[PDB]
Amino acid sequence: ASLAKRSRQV
Amino acid sequence: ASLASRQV
Amino acid sequence: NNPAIKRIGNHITKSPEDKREYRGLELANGIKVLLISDPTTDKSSAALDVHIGSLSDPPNIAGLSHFLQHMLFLGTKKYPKENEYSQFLSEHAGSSNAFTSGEHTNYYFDVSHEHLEGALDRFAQFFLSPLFDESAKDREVNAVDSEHEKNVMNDAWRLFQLEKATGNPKHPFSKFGTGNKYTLETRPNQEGIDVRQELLKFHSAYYSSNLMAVVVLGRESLDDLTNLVVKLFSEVENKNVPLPEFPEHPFQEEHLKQLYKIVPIKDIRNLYVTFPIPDLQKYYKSNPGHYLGHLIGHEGPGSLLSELKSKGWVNTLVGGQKEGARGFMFFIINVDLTEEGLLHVEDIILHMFQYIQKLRAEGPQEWVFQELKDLNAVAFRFKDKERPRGYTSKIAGILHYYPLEEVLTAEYLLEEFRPDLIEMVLDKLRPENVRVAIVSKSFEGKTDRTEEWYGTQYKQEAIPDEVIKKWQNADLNGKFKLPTKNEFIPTNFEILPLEKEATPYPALIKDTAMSKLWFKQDDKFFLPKANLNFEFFSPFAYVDPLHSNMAYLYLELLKDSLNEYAYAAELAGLSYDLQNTIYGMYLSVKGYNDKQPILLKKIIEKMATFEIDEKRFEIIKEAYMRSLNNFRAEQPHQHAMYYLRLLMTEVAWTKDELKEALDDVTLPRLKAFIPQLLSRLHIEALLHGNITKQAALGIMQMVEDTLIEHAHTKPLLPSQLVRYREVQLPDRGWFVYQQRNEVHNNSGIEIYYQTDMQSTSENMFLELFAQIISEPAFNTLRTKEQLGYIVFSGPRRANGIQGLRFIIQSEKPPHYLESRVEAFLITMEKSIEDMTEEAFQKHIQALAIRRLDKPKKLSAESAKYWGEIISQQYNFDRDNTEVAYLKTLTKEDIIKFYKEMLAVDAPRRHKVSVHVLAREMDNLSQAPALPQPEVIQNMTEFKRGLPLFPLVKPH
Amino acid sequence: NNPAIKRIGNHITKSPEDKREYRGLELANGIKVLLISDPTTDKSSAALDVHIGSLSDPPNIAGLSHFLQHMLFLGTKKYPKENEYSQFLSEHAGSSNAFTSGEHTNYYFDVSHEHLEGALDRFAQFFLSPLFDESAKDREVNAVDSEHEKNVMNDAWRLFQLEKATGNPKHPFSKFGTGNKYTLETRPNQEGIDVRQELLKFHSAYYSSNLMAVVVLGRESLDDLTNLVVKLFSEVENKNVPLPEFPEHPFQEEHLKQLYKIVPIKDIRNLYVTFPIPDLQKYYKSNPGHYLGHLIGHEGPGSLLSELKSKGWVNTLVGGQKEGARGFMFFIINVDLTEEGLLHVEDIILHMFQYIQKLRAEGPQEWVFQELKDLNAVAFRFKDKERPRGYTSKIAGILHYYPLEEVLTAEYLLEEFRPDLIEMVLDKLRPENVRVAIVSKSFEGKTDRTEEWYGTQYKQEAIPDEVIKKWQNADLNGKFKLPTKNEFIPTNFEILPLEKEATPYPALIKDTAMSKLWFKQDDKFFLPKANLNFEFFSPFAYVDPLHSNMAYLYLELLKDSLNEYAYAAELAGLSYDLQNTIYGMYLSVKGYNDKQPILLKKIIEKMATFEIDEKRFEIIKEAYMRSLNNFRAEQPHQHAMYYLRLLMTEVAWTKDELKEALDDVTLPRLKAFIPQLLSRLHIEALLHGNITKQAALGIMQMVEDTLIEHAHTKPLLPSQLVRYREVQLPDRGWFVYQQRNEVHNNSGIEIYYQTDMQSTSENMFLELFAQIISEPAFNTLRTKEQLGYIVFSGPRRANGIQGLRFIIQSEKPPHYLESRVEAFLITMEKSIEDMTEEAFQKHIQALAIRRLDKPKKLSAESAKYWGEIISQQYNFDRDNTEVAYLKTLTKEDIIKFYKEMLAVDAPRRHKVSVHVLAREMDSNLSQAPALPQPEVIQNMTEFKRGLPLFPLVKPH
Repeated sequence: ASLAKRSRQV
Repeated sequence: ASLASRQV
Repeated sequence: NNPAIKRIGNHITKSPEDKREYRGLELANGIKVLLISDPTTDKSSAALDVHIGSLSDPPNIAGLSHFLQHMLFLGTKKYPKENEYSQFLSEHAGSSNAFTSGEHTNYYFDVSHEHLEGALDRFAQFFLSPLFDESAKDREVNAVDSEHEKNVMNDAWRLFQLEKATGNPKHPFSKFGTGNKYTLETRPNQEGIDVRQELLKFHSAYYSSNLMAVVVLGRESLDDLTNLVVKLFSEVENKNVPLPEFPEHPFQEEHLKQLYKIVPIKDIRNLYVTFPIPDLQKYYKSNPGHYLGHLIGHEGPGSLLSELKSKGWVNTLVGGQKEGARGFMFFIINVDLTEEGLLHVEDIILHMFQYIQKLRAEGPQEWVFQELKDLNAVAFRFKDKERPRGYTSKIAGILHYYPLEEVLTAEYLLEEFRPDLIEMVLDKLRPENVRVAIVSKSFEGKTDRTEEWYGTQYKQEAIPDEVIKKWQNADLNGKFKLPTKNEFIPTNFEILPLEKEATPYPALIKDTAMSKLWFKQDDKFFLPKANLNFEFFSPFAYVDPLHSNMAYLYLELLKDSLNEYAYAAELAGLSYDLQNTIYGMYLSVKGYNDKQPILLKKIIEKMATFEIDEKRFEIIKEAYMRSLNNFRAEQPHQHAMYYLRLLMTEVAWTKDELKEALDDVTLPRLKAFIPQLLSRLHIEALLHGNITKQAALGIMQMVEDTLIEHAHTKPLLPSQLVRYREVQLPDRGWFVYQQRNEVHNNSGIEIYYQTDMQSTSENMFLELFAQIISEPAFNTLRTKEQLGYIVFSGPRRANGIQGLRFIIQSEKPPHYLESRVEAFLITMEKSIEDMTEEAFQKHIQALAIRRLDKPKKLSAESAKYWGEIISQQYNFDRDNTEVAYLKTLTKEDIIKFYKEMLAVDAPRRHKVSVHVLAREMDNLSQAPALPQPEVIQNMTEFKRGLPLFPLVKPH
Repeated sequence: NNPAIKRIGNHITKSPEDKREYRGLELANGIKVLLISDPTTDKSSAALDVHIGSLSDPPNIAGLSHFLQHMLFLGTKKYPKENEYSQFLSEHAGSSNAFTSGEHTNYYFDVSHEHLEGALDRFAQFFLSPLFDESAKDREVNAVDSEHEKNVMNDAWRLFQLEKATGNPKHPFSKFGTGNKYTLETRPNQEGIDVRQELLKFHSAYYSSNLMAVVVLGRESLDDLTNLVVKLFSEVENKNVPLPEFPEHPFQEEHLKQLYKIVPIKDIRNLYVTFPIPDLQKYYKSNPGHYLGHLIGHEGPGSLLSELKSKGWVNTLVGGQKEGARGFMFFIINVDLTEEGLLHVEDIILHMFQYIQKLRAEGPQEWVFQELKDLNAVAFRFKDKERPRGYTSKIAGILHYYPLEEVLTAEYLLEEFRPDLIEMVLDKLRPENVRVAIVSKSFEGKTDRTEEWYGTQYKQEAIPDEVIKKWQNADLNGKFKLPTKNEFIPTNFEILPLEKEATPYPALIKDTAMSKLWFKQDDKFFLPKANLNFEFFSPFAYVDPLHSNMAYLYLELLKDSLNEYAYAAELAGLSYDLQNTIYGMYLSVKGYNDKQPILLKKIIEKMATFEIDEKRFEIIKEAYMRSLNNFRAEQPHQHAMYYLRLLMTEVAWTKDELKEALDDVTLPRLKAFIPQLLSRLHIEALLHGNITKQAALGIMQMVEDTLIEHAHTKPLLPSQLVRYREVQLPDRGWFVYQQRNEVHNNSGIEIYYQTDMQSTSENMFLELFAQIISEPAFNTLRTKEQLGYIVFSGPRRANGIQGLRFIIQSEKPPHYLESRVEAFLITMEKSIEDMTEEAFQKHIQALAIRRLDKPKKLSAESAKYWGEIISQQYNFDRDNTEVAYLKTLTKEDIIKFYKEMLAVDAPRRHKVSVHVLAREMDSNLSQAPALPQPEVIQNMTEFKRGLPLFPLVKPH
């Protein structure tokens, strides 16, 4: 694979 | 093997 | 001394191990009697056997004595209440029945031991002044016509009667014994015969005390029992009838060297070879007929069967003497036929005569006779204690044949070896006096004849002289040996003493993941015997039809090749039972415990290492395919039960599914299947009998050990040990599934009212109701209404659920039957509403005695245990708790239960019905009005469409 | 002319297939705006992206921008009600979320198309005046602590921070972005910080109009959407903030040539090779990093992965460029490791440089660029229409990097070939510039160091100079080749004429013993793609634990065998997905129809004639074993869910019994299994797309023929088609199954209220109830009561039966959670009574909109049809049906339902509960009712044995 982290909610 | 009208 | 008793008998020679007490005597009126005192029997019983039967039927009323036998039940001078006899027995835990043969009419009952006097009285009446009621006559003729209907389409019956019709027509052997509506009513009214009178003519003419034998078994001392007989039987008129002789053989000169080609109903392939002989009865103490049947019918190495099976011609063979009447007998060799064998019949027969030649050519083998004597000696010494009903009937039958002192022994013990008789009979079995019959679908449309009563399609032919000649010259054939000395004879009969901590019920003496072991040392019977039972579980036994098919075939092929070895053991009282189940395999070894380990070992060994023979596999597959196809021709009532099991079980492959998944089963796919099957198992076992905790553990270990080594068997997860569930019918539901029987022109029906999971309380509610309605059901639906010969009610138990079933086979349509059963149910509610206080308590008492009747032989007890085991309920003390609870049950309760569960408008009525329609199809009490039923269209849709019950809890 | 707009951009370049209309513009305050008009849309949507994120956290308060992001939802000056926003959305069939990256904070929602303004108005206020209510702050801080807790034992997050924590600790890269209770409350308290002040300070500092992008999609005209955005957004104050830059790489001199040995939570083996590179973002037109990514990460013949795999050292590889921030990036090559692989890390890496060498030696290849450029042009022309929420969010992010006119195309089109840049980047991928990380359980005890936030055990080491040197002198290796032309690249894009007897729903166009074909030719989307879907049925795929393991391994070995050949299909938008089910097998082939039959056929052919490689088998099997074990590390709430699945299904093998049965799986045993499985099947299929009836029948027949001819496959009886049933819980009963999670120090709970099997009415009773209580549950159990970060409610549907469920992961014990759901459940009935028949019609209207929302892409339609098919319900029209029936309902119907089925003392209340306890556990506030004596599930198959089973739903 070629390459295609992040604090959230729900 | 050697050899061996009702109601109910 | 009493002038009412012509003579008393001295010791009745009984088995050393027999704790019952015996006295025979001849009454003043000529009646032979045996009295049996068993202080601890909880069923007493009696039978009487009259030495007359349908061979004495008036030439122009076929069936009279069968019909008479039906009639004697329906009322007498002092018990004129039509069903007083059968109602009495119902209320006092008894049952009753009868049969009519060529030369015999046998009547028997059992009953709760205190109610002997009462039951015996009513019985004794049958032989004094039977009513022969006129309207009972007109009704009960239908039951007989129904008996015959049932058999019209049966292959054994057609063949049975076809013999009679191919021998001398003047000989009373040609007679149609069963009778039916035509012979018993129609041809009589036309010919202006009065049938009631003929019943009386015949009853008076033939039911004479001089042709009677009586056997009675109770707790009562031998002196009491003597009084009881004399009190009730001295009163039987002695008309001094001469006993019929038939000194001429039914088969005369013109009836020999004949060939019969016969179309069967089923797809079956058979060869019936038959020779006429003089009545060998009188030689009973040397018994030359048994000797010869034993060699001809042998299955082990060197035997005729063995060679015929090797040429792939036949699979099974029976041979030996067949009864006829006083004056004549038969000697038969009968085989089935592989497609190949059917093409090779002349040959098969030559091979028979070859075997016979070997025997002629080295004459009577005393060692053989001696082996047979010795084995009988043992079989007799250690005979299981019989059930009363069977024992009295059996005995009453042979009382006409042997002096009173030797009734108990006659049919067991052989005496002196008579080479001359052996050779006398042997000399009667040659080509010139042979009758040959072949049974095949391949004669369809090539037969010019019809047997008049069964309608059997057939053809007759003289066997060409060239063919007889060629069999007369049969030589010797190295392939035929006498049997070798029987390796399996038991020798060690020592009853190992009861262990210090031996339990009353089976103990769980082992619980690995690989095996659960239940054990109990025999504490009742002390005979040198053991029962060894084993469920093996595998997912792969039943995962799909292709796999059921292979499971089955594997065990058949296994058995087929084990056979020569196992036959010997069978003869020596050691036997096995091995068959596939829905959960895996079942294996049981019963008999003398002595060689039990040898045989078991050989099996497990032979099974975990089994190699298939190409030819056998092909042969057995073809037979199994026919077997499956042959269900088409079973009885409508059996079809009804079959579809019901299919409908009510969670997973259940059908004969159809199996039949068409069978072409897929190939030799390679089977070889693959077995180690696949054996690779992962759980074993559950009961070992009950004359062995010890250590021996038992040892037997189990041995079994496990052989599987681990030869089959690489390792255990199953607990989670993958799944029982099946029953479909859960909706409150107020009524489903009907319906099919046509393509063979019998008579319909069948099972009705199932489902109630709830088994539990102490639900069990007993059901069982009591079943008991109350039991004889009423039979009485109304059969005796009164005459819906058919087969009418049955009582409990259904399966997958842990239960309820009430009704089974009927009939000429009427199901749509009609349904109402009558329903009608009956109301009649039955009023009946209980009104029924007396202690009428009810009688029914409780009758149920109670039934349930607490102690087992009389080991295997009876083992079944009771196994039941608890394979059913997963493990409730060994069941009877005591359930009966204790049965007693607090009130008439109240039964009514609420009926109203809640079974009544047509019960909130909780769950009802399914299977209607099997006759080949042809699409006064009385008030039948109720019935809902539109939902018409099951597809059993998969059906089952998918509703819930499944829980599985029952263990104890 | 209008003073509020700075300018309108020229025609925004769209795919010629995209019917949507677009306008770009910049506001006078500097906000960049894309406006999307789509008169067909069922849901409107909008997003805002601020170019600020946790890289700009105050160093004295980690996670402030993530926290700020949580707080903006909880009320503004002009709509002060704490959950005004989330309730307005809930009642108008909308939904929302947000996330914080290092440089971005992104906020998006959808709503029913008719309530754009209402939604949008409330939404703008986040950026105008958020109360940061003092007590909302106190509460919502726990939500963040839980967000973090979740991540602590998670192998990916530990690795993600561990990287940050081993570069220049001076660099903002090394910050901890999530934050927790400690860094947002416990520590700021100690250091006398008024957080509500810091939240006001940071908002006012950075939430500045010039650092902001907005996208709005709705049915409105471009002019309407213009005036609308002008209206709600002109008023955001421009504070002219300079946009943060990071020219310094976080990995400096001393941070290169480093080796890290890392102990994971799960039993996984991994090798992470990373080089620092400068920011390639500006090269996007020619893109050198993608070029090298395509090549180094390639998986076809010749590829780096091929040799690594053949030596049985690695199983999979990712490689390519990976984002950093403005100023720095990374280029990475990561592989997993076989046991052998672990002992050859030195060698693996050498091969890596060996391959890089080959690239240098061959130099830039324009045809490879051409290939990439064309695939991308095809990708773009025929890109599926995006769900609007996702789309707006995505474009709002990219508005910060591309001219207005380019936003749509910018991440697709390639224009410039640049051998110089390809070369320049390539030059950085050298041993003297390398970082290496090995993640293994073999480093247990062996480590001397610990990561501050997640607690990761690791060792650091300089890589010996002789080793670097061995890598620097890496030769050409004749096993390594550039890929050749990709033959799978499609070229036929014609949209076949719409057939004379096409239908709205799939028609059953074949019903034989072997197969049941469902078919619909696409009448909606007209792209040259198709989905081809197949359920293969076998008794043998699940007959026992052992057979399960084999059905799996078999299929993994198949995929592994095919991988080289199939990679090319995938770059070319043709992909397949093949796995084992509890019924047999599933095969889905998706993408451009043109070369589709080729792949399919190769797949079937491979299956039917499959030849196992001894070495591959051993390796895959080892992995599967670790994989089953690694379940032990999953999050508590999933343990909860997993156990419930096991408890309520007729037959279900546990991971424990699968693990146990797996040694018994030998090479002999599997060679035998394959043909066994493959000899009796039934196939049910959906074929849906740009294909004709006849094309479909051929495809179906071709599958069958390939099987027959190679595996001798024969049908399956109708009655063999055994669907599994759900357990039937007793009226008024309540069972509890309980278990420890030995890894996470949180607990999980699933509560299931079983209702009655699915059917039009029983469906809508459950769904409407779920709609009504959807946001109240969240707002009560999370926002107010702060039980945890994970708080879910909604329908459960398995095996044709259904019910309501709650799922919570929390620090409090499951028993405690039980009562708070129970409390909550009263609060619900209590307010269904208080709520106006208007409020009530609003909720009916929301469900309606949700249910009738039209699919925008083929895949989404396929999926719906698939749902009907695999559930054997076949109710293709269900939505109009169930919605029609919905409108019929009233406050009475639903109160009746609640009291019948759900209320604490309901006649037919059927309740099951899975308690998953935390690593160490034991044995203002509304009213919890007193609960019955819970029947504790002792043993799973005893429990299943002692209960009835439900029917299976009858096919519509």
